[PDB]
Amino acid sequence: CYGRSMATGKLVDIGEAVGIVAAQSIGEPGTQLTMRTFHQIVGGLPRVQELFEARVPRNKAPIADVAGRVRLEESDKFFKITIVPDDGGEEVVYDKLSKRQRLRVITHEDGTEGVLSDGDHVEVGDQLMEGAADPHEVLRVQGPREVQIHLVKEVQEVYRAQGVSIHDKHIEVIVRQMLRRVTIIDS
Amino acid sequence: ADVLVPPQKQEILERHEAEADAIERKYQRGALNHTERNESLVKIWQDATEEVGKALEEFYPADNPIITIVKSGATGNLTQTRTLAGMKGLVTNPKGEFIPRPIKSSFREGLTVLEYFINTHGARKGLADTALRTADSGYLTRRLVD
Amino acid sequence: EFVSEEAGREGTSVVIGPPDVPGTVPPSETKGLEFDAVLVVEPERILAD
Amino acid sequence: LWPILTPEDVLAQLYTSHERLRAAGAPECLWRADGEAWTVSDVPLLDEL
Amino acid sequence: SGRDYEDELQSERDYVAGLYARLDAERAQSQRRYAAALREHGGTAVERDAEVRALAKDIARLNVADNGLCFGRLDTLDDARLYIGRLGIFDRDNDFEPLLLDWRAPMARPFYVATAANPENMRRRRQFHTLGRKVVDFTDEILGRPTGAEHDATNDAALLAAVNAPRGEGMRDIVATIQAEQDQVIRLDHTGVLVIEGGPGTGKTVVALHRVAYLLYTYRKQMERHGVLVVGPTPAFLDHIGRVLPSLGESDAVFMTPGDFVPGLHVTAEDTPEAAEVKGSLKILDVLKAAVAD
Repeated sequence: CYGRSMATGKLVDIGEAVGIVAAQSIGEPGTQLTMRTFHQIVGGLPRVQELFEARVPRNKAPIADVAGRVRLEESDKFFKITIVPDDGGEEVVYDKLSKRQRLRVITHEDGTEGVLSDGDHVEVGDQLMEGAADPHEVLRVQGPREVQIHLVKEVQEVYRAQGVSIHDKHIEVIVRQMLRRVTIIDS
Repeated sequence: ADVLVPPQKQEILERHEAEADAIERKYQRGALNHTERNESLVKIWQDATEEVGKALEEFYPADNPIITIVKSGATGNLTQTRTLAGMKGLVTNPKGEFIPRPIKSSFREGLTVLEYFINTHGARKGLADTALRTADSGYLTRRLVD
Repeated sequence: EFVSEEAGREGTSVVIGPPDVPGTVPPSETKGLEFDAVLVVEPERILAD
Repeated sequence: LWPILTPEDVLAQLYTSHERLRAAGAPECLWRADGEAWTVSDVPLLDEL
Repeated sequence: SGRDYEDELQSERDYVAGLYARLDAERAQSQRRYAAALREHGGTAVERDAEVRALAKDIARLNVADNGLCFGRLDTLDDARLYIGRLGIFDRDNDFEPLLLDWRAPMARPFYVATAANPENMRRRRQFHTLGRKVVDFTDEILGRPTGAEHDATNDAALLAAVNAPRGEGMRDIVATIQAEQDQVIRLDHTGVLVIEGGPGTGKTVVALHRVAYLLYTYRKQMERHGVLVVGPTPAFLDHIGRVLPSLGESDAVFMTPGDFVPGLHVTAEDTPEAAEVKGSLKILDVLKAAVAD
């Protein structure tokens, strides 16, 4: 499941500590990322720490709970969105969306660049606003495996925007630990 | 002799100085804010820096040592070459804001006294904050290891 | 009749009267507004409350 | 002997009982059956409490 | 509602659409430069951080101005057209002719302080009512003796044009007297407590809102963070104010009826007049304290 060692170019040997190697690989280029303000949303290390700590994003964006069609009820300085599920279930409403964040841009084949509009088919776990989705929302909506995929995606996006070349497998080694435990409901 | 200066520099600088004078006229006319004047001047001088960079890159012979080291991928980058023989460009004040008036001199020509003084700010900022950058990186690495 | 006439007109209009009379609002409900046409019901009644 | 109070508690107990009404020095005009049936005159009293 | 008004509105809509096209072009350029600075900046870490932060501030500035970009237009006595908005927009191609003026610029000052009896060289002030990027409508105020032509959404222009009276024993312009009184109310220097009282039909509400706009522009440093509290007798009146309220800059207004004062509580019921009288007077404070002491 780990695959080959990047250093040797062959299947990783039994007993080799991939965890410490992944931690060092991620941390070593850390100084190349944009840092927090020392003058005392910019990306880089401040967001990486945000992703690995599973904190609620400051620039949070809501995500679609159900797949369906969007009915948009814009207000003077706020947005309201309703999703009519294609399954015929209960309509889902987001009610206090700000206009400081701009509405999601789609980039689908139906054009080259465009924003969410009435009648657009929105999938499960699809974001409605520009920003960052809350990983806990992804967990309750899309599930654990999709949360791990999302976390790896976001971290590697942050690194790619900064011109760093960490292989995804180290990020996956780290993220596997973030979702290693279950809370028990009934004994 | 190898540090070539592109002949187009002065024409570009005069054009952008005319643009800056136009903005000065508009500001003195009450049509523009102080902060917005700073914004516009910063953007114009960024355009000037890009123009001078292109002129320098097209003027240098392919086999000149200074451009040879950069283009060979041995070390350095075109930004350092533009700073060396083009113009230093805009520099930040202690608050991190760009100072609207750029350093039009290059290190080949040698900066004037005030250009050098305003240059020292970002230099000391970089010298001072490096330990904090290293500490943040080390902290993240430590948590990942743990 | 007033309601029907004010439909073809231009502007905004209202009927002011006691709550007991259908399709009317008390004067206090218009305390700060202005209208083009107003139809007032039973002045001798709303004047007494 | 000294309970923690909320404005609604104070006004409800004051309006609902004649004894607390007389103790506070208010007239019988203020008594009403339902304490927490607020009216536009109660809002500033609630704010002051 | 008429085809002429629709055509003028369409012209203004086209101009606003061009403004938004320029906005989007600038935002795209800024985003491209931001990505380039993140990925391939050859300077020191401090210089890269400074440039990236500058571009991020620029992008945020563009985003916050996306909604309601344009406030209105000023038509000068010399026919010059000035557009007032959330951002300044200039043509580098024509020596920076302002297509849009930042509302805080001195040249945009008349949009807030100008009056129909002491105009700042302006002929007309037009306000755009907008939702998102589209202009839902516009309203004209004429800084003189209007002829009742342009649509104002308040009918003051037509009603003033419909004035009728003889010259009188001493000749009086009549209209100019109304303009002078409304101006002397609006341009008052006293920033403390002001009381405006007039018989019905004098348009006291719009005059008061003009006074509020003048105050909030003149002293924007001292008030913009604190906002405005607009108190009205009924929710419908507060909707009316929301319709006619002029530009407040970056400031904001909170609308309340006297029954809405307590946060989280809404009240409409009225007491008997005797209970209302006793509860309204400050001598209730003696009762309340006693009620606590008991």
